[PDB]
Amino acid sequence: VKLKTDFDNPRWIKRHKHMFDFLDINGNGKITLDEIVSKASDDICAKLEATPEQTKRHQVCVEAFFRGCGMEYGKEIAFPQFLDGWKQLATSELKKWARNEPTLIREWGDAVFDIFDKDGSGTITLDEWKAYGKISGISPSQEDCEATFRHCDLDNAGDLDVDEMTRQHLGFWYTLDPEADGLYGNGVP
Ligand SMILES: O=C1N2C(=N[C@@]1(Cc1ccc(O)cc1)OO)C(Cc1ccccc1)=Nc1c2ccc2cc(O)ccc12
Ligand SMILES: [Ca+2]
Repeated sequence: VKLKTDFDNPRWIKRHKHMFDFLDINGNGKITLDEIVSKASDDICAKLEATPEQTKRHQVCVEAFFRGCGMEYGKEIAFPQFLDGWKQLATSELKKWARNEPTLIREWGDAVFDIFDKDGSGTITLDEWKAYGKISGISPSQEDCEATFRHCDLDNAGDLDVDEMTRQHLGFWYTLDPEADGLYGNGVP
């Protein structure tokens, strides 16, 4: 699996432009870690009835991940600065990856999966992913939810493993792998 950066590639830039706009819900071109964390805890974790240890763990991983791309409490971030912090984040993540250090996306994924299956298999139902796709808004369609489960190497119960999603995410967000292309269907270019 690919480890080199492709930050100058217009396809990588467009992918995170889509996600920035998605985070810029009010359309003014600025986002804050304050909004992101609110979305994580007050909107996603509260709705899923996660435990305080689980909510704190999820919020800790979200804070770390977006501080990794230069966000911070009280700071308004516009897309050029977001994009430049994403080069730094992806470079950090590939370095930790190449040393078998837990990546920030690995740690966030563990925290998300721990909500749906509690502590155990670390696998999620489509019903459970559809729920996540709608709550987080990253994939509010019940149709797009279906295509990701068809794109991923699933297991024998028709359930998705955070091991699988983490591998797909390192391709989909960091290095632009074509078998990571399609991870979120046509819902994220
Ligand atoms: O990976 C996941 N993301 C997201 N929820 C995730 C969570 C997840 C699921 C399974 C895993 O194994 C690992 C993580 O579901 O995909 C949200 C949704 C979200 C944003 C803020 C606060 C709460 C939620 N935003 C982005 C993103 C990934 C890269 C981004 C790159 C960008 O420029 C921008 C956004 C994301
Ligand atoms: Ca905004």
